[PDB]
Amino acid sequence: ASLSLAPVNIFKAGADEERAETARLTSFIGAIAIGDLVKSTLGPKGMDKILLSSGRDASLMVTNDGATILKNIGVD
Amino acid sequence: MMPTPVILLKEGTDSSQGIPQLVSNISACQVIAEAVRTTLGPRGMDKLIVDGRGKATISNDGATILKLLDVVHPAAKTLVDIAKSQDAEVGDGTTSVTLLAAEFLKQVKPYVEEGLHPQIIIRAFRTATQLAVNKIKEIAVTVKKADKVEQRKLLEKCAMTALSSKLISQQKAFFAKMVVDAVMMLDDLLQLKMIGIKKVQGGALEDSQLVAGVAFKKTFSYAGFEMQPKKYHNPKIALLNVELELKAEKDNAEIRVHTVEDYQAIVDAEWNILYDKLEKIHHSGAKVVLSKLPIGDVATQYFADRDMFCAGRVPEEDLKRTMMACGGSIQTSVNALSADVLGRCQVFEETQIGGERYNFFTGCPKAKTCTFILRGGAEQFMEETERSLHDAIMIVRRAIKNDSVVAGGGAIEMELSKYLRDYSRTIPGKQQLLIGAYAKALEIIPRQLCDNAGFDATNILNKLRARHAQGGTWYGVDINNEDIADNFEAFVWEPAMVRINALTAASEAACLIVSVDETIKNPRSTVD
Amino acid sequence: VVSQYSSLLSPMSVNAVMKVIDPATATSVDLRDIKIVKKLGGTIDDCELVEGLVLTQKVSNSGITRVEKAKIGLIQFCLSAPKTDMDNQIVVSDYAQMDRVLREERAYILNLVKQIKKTGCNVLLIQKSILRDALSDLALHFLNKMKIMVIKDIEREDIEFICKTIGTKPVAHIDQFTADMLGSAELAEEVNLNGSGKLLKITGCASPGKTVTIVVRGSNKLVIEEAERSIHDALCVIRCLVKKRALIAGGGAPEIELALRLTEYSRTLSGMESYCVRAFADAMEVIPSTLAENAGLNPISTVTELRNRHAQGEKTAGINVRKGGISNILEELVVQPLLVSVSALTLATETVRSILKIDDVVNT
Amino acid sequence: PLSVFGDRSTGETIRSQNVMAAASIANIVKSSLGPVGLDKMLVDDIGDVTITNDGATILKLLEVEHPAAKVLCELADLQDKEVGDGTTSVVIIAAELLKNADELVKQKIHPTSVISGYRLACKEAVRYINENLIVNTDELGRDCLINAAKTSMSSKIIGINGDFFANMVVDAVLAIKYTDIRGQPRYPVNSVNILKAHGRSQMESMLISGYALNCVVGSQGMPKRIVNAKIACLDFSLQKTKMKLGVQVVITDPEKLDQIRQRESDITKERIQKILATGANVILTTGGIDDMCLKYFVEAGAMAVRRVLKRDLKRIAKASGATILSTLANLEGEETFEAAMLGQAEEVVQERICDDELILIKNTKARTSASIILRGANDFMCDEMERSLHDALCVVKRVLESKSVVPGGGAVEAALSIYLENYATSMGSREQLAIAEFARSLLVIPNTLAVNAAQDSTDLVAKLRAFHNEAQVNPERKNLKWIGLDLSNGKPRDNKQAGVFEPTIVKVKSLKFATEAAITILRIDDLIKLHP
Amino acid sequence: TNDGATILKQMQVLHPAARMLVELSKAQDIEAGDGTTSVVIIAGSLLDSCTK
Amino acid sequence: LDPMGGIVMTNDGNAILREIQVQHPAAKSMIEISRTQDEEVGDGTTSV
Amino acid sequence: EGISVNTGPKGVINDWRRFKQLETEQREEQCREMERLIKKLFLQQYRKQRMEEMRQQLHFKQVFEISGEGFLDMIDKEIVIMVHIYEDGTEAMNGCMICLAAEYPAVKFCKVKSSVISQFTRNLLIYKGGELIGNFVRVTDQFFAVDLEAFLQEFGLLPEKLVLTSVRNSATCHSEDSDLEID
Ligand SMILES: Nc1ncnc2c1ncn2[C@@H]1O[C@H](COP(=O)(O)OP(=O)(O)O)[C@@H](O)[C@H]1O
Ligand SMILES: Nc1ncnc2c1ncn2[C@@H]1O[C@H](COP(=O)(O)OP(=O)(O)O)[C@@H](O)[C@H]1O
Ligand SMILES: Nc1ncnc2c1ncn2[C@@H]1O[C@H](COP(=O)(O)OP(=O)(O)O)[C@@H](O)[C@H]1O
Ligand SMILES: [Mg+2]
Ligand SMILES: [Mg+2]
Ligand SMILES: [Mg+2]
Ligand SMILES: [Mg+2]
Repeated sequence: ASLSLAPVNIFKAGADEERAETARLTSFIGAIAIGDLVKSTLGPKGMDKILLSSGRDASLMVTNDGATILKNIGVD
Repeated sequence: MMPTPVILLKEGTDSSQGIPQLVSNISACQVIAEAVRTTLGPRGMDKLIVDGRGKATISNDGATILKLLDVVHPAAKTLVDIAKSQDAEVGDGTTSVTLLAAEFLKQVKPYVEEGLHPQIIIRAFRTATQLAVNKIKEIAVTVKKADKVEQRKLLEKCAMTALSSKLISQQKAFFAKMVVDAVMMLDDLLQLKMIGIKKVQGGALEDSQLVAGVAFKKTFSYAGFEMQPKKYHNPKIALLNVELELKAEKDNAEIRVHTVEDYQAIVDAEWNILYDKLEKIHHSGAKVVLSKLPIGDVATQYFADRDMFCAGRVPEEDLKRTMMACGGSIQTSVNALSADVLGRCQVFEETQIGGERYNFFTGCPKAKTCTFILRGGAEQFMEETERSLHDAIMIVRRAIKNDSVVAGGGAIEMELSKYLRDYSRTIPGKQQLLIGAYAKALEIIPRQLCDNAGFDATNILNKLRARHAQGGTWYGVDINNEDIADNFEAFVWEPAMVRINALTAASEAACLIVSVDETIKNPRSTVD
Repeated sequence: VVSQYSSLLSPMSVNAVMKVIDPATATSVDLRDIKIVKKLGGTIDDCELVEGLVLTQKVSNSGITRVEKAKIGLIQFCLSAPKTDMDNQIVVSDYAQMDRVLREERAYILNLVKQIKKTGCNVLLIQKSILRDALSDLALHFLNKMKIMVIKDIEREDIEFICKTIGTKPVAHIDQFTADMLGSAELAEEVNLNGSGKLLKITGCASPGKTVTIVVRGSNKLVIEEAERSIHDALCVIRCLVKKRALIAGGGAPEIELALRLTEYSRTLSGMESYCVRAFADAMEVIPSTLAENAGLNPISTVTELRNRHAQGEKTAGINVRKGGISNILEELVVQPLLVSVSALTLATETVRSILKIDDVVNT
Repeated sequence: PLSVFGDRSTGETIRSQNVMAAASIANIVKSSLGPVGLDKMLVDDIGDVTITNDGATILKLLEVEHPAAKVLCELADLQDKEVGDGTTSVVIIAAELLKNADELVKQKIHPTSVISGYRLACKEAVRYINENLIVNTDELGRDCLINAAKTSMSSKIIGINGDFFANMVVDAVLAIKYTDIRGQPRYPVNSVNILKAHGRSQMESMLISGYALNCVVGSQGMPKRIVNAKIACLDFSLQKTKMKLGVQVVITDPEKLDQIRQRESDITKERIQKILATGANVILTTGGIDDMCLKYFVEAGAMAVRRVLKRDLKRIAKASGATILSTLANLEGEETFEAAMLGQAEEVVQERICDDELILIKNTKARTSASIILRGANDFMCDEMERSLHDALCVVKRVLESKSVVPGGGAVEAALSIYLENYATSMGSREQLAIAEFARSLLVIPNTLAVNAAQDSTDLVAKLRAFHNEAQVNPERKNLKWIGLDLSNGKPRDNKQAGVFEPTIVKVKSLKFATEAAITILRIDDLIKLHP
Repeated sequence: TNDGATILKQMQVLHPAARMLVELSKAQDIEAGDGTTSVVIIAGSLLDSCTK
Repeated sequence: LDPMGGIVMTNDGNAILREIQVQHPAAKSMIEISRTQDEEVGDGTTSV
Repeated sequence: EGISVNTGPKGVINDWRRFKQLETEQREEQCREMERLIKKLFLQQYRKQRMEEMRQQLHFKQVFEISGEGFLDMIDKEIVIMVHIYEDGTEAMNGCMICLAAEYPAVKFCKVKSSVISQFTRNLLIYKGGELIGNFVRVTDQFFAVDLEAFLQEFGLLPEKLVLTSVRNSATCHSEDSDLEID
């Protein structure tokens, strides 16, 4: 009997949970998305990415660095 | 009715009067009793109440359950009040009072509904209650032997009976022996504040212990504390109320100097004041220093350099308990630190208990206190263990006052019911029905015990009634054996004052409820 | 709830079943041959087993009731003015025809009623009609003048039951309405239920059919419905005796015997299937626990005593609520057909096997 | 885990809820019991006012939502239908039975044992009533009927005037007596037309030795009084003849239109000519009469009344010897009207009753019929008079049909309580408690009677119980069975001598219905209320 | 009512397994007529054991 | 002053009590008494 | 993305239906209100109307004043039903309904405010069989009881027209048990 799939509700409002297959699916989806994002910036013929900040500063950056690309993005 | 352009009372005033409001009051008292019925007996169950902030409270004590219930019915608040009254005066019977009061009201409800004058019912209740209290005082068993071993056994049995309804009933003998040991060390006033109760999470219930001394949690040790030795074999304890740190001499003090030499002199003077206090403490021969006020880092390091122990910000109650356990005196001034004002104990140790550091003062032959260190699996676990131990402690103190006991398990209730029925059989007849109703209501306790245990209540009640009528005084409900037995020989003992106060408070609550004919509720002000 | 009224309803149910089937050469019971009529008022002690049929329809012919030696006739045509199947109109262009229309309509109705009366009929049942008026005022007046008790608005679905009970053959055209198509009965009487309604009862029929009627009375509607359901359960039990004529003890005895024997059988198996069969036996042990519960008995001790008694060899040992213990129940006369326990076991196992072969739920 | 879209109350919760509902229904009507009872005023949402003491009426008018309350209301309705009296006592007894049964259940007594004890107690109560407490009315003469009527009309708006209303009721019931096949008398109450009209005091209520019609003659031309009346009762309208739906008039020669139109009314003209030529004086028809035919009736000097009620017409025809004629058609296909179809009354008049008129068919031959005209202060008072009068008529019918009566004022209840509490010592072990509680429940009637009079209910019921106990124990004190309650003075009284009687059927049916309703409610221990 | 089939059918159960149990009671009513409560109890107990 | 806009100007008891709307059932009873007295005899409407 | 959710909403079908019933009631009220709310947004001098007026006073109760639930469930169950929407020329309309109600017992004159039901409030609904047959809005543009009577009879909505008995005769309707005469 799963924690979320039970006749009695055991969580606060808004508290989710993902069991084996769903957790694996989400983890793999996130990892693959990150890897596909950073790649194509790899090797001598890699290309650059434009990062438009949504903040009030609206800072614009073009970069080929994986750390810089991954640092300045909203990840959930 | 009529509009009456200018009305008498404020708009929205609600009034109810007559027999219907009395019947409603009786029903409300029934509801309050039902809210706590199933907690009575060795088969009773706990109740969990969640407040508006989400905090739960798992409890078995009737007074606690009723207090956590936000009762607003004017008639129902009387049951909560009498439960609290019994809790304060005696400490046990907080469920029996509510059950008895509600049963009295239920028994007189049929007579109320047919228009019997409430004053008649009140007179009948008063007469029956005074007769029952006199009977209890008459048939209570007391031992006029001045035997210390017999008195100790009596206290242990009473504590065991008080404990055999809580979650610690499995270790009730061990806990009752420990409680009796605890209470016997109090000197003459049996002050509850002299018995410390500390709760430490983790550990089995059997890991809980009673300290023949004082123990309290470590209190925000400063830097250099870990360099102090953590065990002494005959320490002299300095109980102080002193702030040992560099600080302004007074809040309104001001220093006015016009020479750098005077500046240096003032700095060295502050340092010398602190070192003079510390040196006066050290030359007293003390090895452990406890202070109500903070002890600074400078003093901590100074004491560490001298192989001394220091602990500041000790709570006031803990200092008082250390005073009473070691035999010193709390000093606000260190100028005269004689040997008279210094505590003494065989062993002081700073050990660990379940992820917490505790200071232990043991080996105190002249100690007038103790300390309970309860171990449990959850916060509510230790809270309810503390509540159960509180009930046992109050029972033991009351028994210390006078060693008058009666058999429990409904035996005393059945005997009183038989006596009251026999008395009511010899009166003209208007009072006879009401006294018989009182006696029948007295049978609620064994019936509730049987219902909680899953018995067949009717057969047990019939057996008890036949046994009491044919001879036999201390026969009550035997929970384990599905049957009835002599509870006095089974060591199901209670102090007589418990039942005396229960009957008195239940009768007073019933009389107060019956005496009311009208309820008026004014409209609320400043609801916001 | 009708357990108190058992001495009245058990023989009633047995007679109701035995009066609609042949005792030999019968392999099933058609419960649609036992009509249940619910009438509010009175108590359940007033339930009856009317041999004939009971009609809720009221007698149109006011003033004539309780005809003896009735010759019931059932018609399916209409006693009103002539009307063809296709659309018809009568054109009047002269006052002579204007009077002749009424005269000839009256003559036609009178001839219809005279033909009906000539056969000796004295009770007439008229099927419900929706298109044309089934019973005109003139026809009712003529039938009343001939002393015939007229009963109209008979439902179409009740024709088969009425013809099976009384013995009447339906008539759809007046040319065929003869004496042979009349169901002779001993008495056809309309009675009142002490101010709680009016019931039309045709009791006593020459060559009676294989149908019975049970009239259920009660103080309130809910107890009446529950009495009807309980009587239906009793009839179904007797039917279960009719097919698969085998009787076993009740009182949880078959269930506990199943648990014991299936545990013993599981001891002789191996692997995981032994565990599954043992769990099956433990599950079968539930019904005796429930019977011991709800009765004030200690469930677990009672079940252990039953299991011990059955292991001793008492196949008929069961729970005795009257004595509050364990005793032989055949002496308490607690029996049920085998095709109740067998059916329940088979159906429950089938449903469990079906559910176990499910691994996902999809919302359409 | 149930996943049922609805609430669910189980066990003691639902049992106590059902007892609450039944007790509330009882307490609604408990104040309208016995001679010292008081009426209630019911005001609907639109503003209509209903002042009544009848329990069945109160329970029918009130909106009710709880199923157990609905059960008790329908129980009162059934008691009203089958008996006509005791519609409040049955509800009170049923509610008290539920209260005591639930109290027994709360003591871990199984409900099945309580139900069995209730059944045994009900059967024994009926048997004891039929064997010990019944009084045969044969030797009591006419005084028994008057006393039963007076007892039934106590606690009613016409209670004080019982001395006169009881004679009126007894005469009215005896007027409609008839014997059917197999030789027993039957009294078809509800065949007495009760007409209400405000005006003079209650003492001016009239018992018509005939029948009273709440209608008026069709036209002002016809006389309002005919001495030797030949009533002709018809069940068809007397208007211009319109051809049926299947017949249509098509004209190709224009000369026939006038003849067609003439016949269109000449048909009805000829029918009325036959009716008047037979000698008829009064014509009553359920259908209408247009002015054209009213003219024939005026010229002939005869009274014609239209839109007469069907039941009124049937009663008039039965009492006067007329035959209802839905059509004028003999067995040889002709329009005719024989003189043998005419009823006869020795006077038919139209009297003015408080600025309104109504026909009074007086002293019909071949049968005696009765009608009652009630005069009160206003409509509400007349309605309450009618309800109480119907109660009294039903009671007199019950007494005349079954010739046994029992003492009133709670004598039967107290005797039953004593006998049942004595007899309960022999049946079983827990049905002992059930029967004892049945006996205690039976005592609610004297308690309510006493408390409604602001008397000492406890002492009075204790005295009554002592009287009945001494009567049951002492062999030669069997004359104390009739000791009941005298609410005017608040002391026990010999009710058989005091003339306080009621039909045995009232008590027996009340007990049976109350027991069954209590069993039905008590059989429940779980409630599922699906969300609508 | 006390009839198991009537009780189960009267109240909506909203769950697939519960609905299959309802139809089980219906089938037992069709073939036998009584025992509609026992069959549902037996199926529930069997699945309860299936859990472990 | 009627709800229909007309004006009833009188000192007769029955008219005054007839043109008045009340909510208390006892007041309705009194109005009915006035009407009954007026219909039965036509006089003494104020006295009753 | 292609979740094809399995027993996900199933665990919350109870709450889903709990809100489903409430939204069903809300949409029922909205449908009843909105269907007419904004959808629409000498013989010549009447010699006989004075005679009709003077016959009208010869007869008293009042029209029924209805919340939204009451308006819904009064017309949902059980004849022509007239509903008058007023906020507080409504007095003349009220008087006309009062006068017409007595002479036509069949009709079901009643009134209700628009507050319990902002363009409609600032500036007569007629039902028959649960559906609106009357087609009149803002009757102020186009008065006494005869005016309303003629206005409604022009479109044939008022049923055609009773003597006054003593007070009443009927008590109950049930099995006859009428007069019977047997040998
Ligand atoms: N061993 C026992 N056997 C039977 N009854 C007992 C036993 N111990 C205590 N009781 C009964 O339990 C009751 C007390 O229950 P408890 O809830 O602990 O306190 P309170 O008096 O506040 O209800 C007493 O009336 C006593 O008679
Ligand atoms: N004159 C009387 N004296 C004493 N008791 C009476 C008298 N008249 C009636 N009673 C009792 O009052 C009880 C209540 O009657 P009532 O409530 O008026 O009838 P119902 O139950 O049909 O409304 C009856 O049981 C009857 O026995
Ligand atoms: N001139 C008079 N002198 C003394 N009394 C009078 C005179 N005229 C009338 N009355 C009395 O005053 C009362 C007038 O009542 P009235 O206003 O007529 O009431 P109602 O309209 O209800 O009849 C009558 O009872 C009458 O007896
Ligand atoms: Mg205790
Ligand atoms: Mg009565
Ligand atoms: Mg069965
Ligand atoms: Mg005057």
